[PDB]
Amino acid sequence: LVHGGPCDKTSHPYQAALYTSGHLLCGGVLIHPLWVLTAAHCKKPNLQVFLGKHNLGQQESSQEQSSVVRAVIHPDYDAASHDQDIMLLRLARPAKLSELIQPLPLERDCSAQTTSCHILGWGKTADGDFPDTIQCAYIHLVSREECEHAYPGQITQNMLCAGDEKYGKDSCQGDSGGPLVCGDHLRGLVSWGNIPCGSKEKPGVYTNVCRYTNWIQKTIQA
Repeated sequence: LVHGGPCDKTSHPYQAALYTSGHLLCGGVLIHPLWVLTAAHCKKPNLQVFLGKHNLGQQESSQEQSSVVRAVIHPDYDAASHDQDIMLLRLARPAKLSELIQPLPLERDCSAQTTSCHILGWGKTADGDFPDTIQCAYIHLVSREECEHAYPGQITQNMLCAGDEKYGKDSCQGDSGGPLVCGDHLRGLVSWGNIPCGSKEKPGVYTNVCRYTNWIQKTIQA
């Protein structure tokens, strides 16, 4: 993510790192000891999940690694439009919760009043490189009508937009599937956005997690 800075060590216990072939692919969000939520476009064979991470290159006492035994892509995911960009990853064993590994509760209210949010991830930073330390930035939700104005014909009710008019703080490549946290609830998942990354003019676009309460509950409880 661009124009942010390193997160506080204790402030992101729900952040997941998704790896393939030993390298970062995407972010994700622990929402249940057995399940990580992420973007459908992060689907690849052989996903590996790391919980409790802060610095990717360090072997950290708090980290847990888990293979993914099932990846449930939303049935209505449309890769071409990025609509319904959400997927559930079943962990091979329940995460062992701690101060540094905790689920994040979902925002169930699509009309929730908190409009200032945090985004987090190990995606590309403003220098064009990938960071070792997880990055954080504070941004603000943008109305449907304003975001539709930025991306005509491309925004659905399953998307939520957020950005920063002053510095352009924004998610970027490698942040997909990571969390947009508003009022200490999961409000969105990093999905897509402008090229170059940077939200001064066009906001970042996030999967609208409040729309997926029923499917998530059904999938976890099966």
